[PDB]
Amino acid sequence: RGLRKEALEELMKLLNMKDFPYRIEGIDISHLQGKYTVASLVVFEDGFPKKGDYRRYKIEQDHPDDYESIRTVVKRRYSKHPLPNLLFVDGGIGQVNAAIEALKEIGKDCPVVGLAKKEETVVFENREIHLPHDHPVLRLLVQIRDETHRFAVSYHRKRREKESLRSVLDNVPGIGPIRKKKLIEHFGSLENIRSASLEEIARVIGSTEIARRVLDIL
Repeated sequence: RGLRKEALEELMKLLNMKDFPYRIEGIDISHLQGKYTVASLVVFEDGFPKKGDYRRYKIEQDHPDDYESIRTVVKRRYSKHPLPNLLFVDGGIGQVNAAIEALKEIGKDCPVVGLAKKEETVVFENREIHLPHDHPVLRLLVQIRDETHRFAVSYHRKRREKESLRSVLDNVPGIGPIRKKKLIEHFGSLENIRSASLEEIARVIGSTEIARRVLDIL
């Protein structure tokens, strides 16, 4: 799954970009209360994710300040890395403008586009553009947003997956803490254990009888 060349052309036209959006970078801002904001940065090159170029930025602050976080991210990254042809920010006029002013703060300029927080409305050049549902440019920006979100959500993936696995295993009668922990450490996630054979599960815990119950509950 990538961004269709024809939709990229349509985006180009909408934003009056003179340059084809060959590199698009997108930012999610997600705050961990009392700790730091994690900014997650994705990269599309020629419409496809370039996963090796993905990065995060951490902005230490007890309370959220998404405008400062975007500013900080833009300044940190683009003082070191080349600008993309287009920057996407997951949020509305304020977040887009925060990025633009940060770029100005370091002498830089590139087009910045947003989608207003979950309200599929395009944000560009201090304006909202309200497109019909299913407009191709809307669909394309949502795909970029979905990828920024997917990358953001993956920050806590290993811990979350173990917790979700543990929650299911808590419902297997007779399992016990030691064998529950063995399964969690061995498998890591529900997706992985759901692909295992009875025999693998039985080997991990030393009981085929309990392994059958784990299969029943899965």
